[PDB]
Amino acid sequence: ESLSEGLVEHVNEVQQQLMKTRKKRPIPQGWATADDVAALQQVAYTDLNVTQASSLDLENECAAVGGLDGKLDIYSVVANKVERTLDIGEPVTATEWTGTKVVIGTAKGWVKVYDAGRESATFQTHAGPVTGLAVHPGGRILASVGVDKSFVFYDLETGERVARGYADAALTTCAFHPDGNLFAAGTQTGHILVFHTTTLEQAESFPLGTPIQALAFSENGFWFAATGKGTSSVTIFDLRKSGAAAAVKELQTGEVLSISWDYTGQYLATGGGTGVTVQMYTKATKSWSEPVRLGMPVVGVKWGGEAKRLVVVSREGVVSVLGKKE
Repeated sequence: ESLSEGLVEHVNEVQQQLMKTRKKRPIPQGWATADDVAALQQVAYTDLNVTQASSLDLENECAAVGGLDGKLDIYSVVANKVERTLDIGEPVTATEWTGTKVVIGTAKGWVKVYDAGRESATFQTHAGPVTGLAVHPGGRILASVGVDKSFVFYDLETGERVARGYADAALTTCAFHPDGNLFAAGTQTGHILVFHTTTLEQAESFPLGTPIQALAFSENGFWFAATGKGTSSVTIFDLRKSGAAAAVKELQTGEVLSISWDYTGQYLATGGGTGVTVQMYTKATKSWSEPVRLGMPVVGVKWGGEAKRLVVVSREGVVSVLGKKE
């Protein structure tokens, strides 16, 4: 399916505005310093209601955690409280915030949006599991990908599916470019496919070689990070290059199930079965380092405000906040 002229214009206007915004101030005032990040340690933790946690998203210090047990928990970082449990009744395979609402994907091919505990929109759009979700930075378009090799776009303003594209392989994860006019989907066969958002046409493919487990763009607009199942590293790809030559950096991370690249593009957080890391890119010296390495096994990580907190969750449903102690 194809995008309406009005949605195309929206994507192109959002692209223009987000390009301007990040270039005016790449580093917001008050952001976490390198020493702040290096000093990160656990300052709080609590047991969620969910177990078999699969996915985490964070917005304004509010965490949403979906589980393969068919539950979705909402957790307040600042109140240190589980605020709500939603009984989905299907294993939750992906979780994302859309403004004040939470979107989930399920093992049964459903994408569902919730407004404070109530369904507000549902779509049965995939055959078998939804494997990933991505929220377009304009706040209107939602994307889902599935093992059924398709990716679907939705218009949250109208509550309708608006487009569907197909890949040559089962899809495992996805992400929008920070400016929104590119959409990336990882494949089970080990490639990252990049599509133009308005046309859903594939523009290029990047090789990794293992099923894509996590994917994140940098706010610098030309890098993205990807990691493959069974590997212990993260690869940085340069969108301005092609093929195997586009892999410009390999970072030794251990197993990475989840990546969070902060707004400034300086701090690439990872989490997996052997712990949490932060890989830091220092632009002034064009060099990478690892200020953070902790042992706690996790399945999701997300930067909090100003990258001064990192929120992480284990498969058993323990949410932990890493931050400045005292």
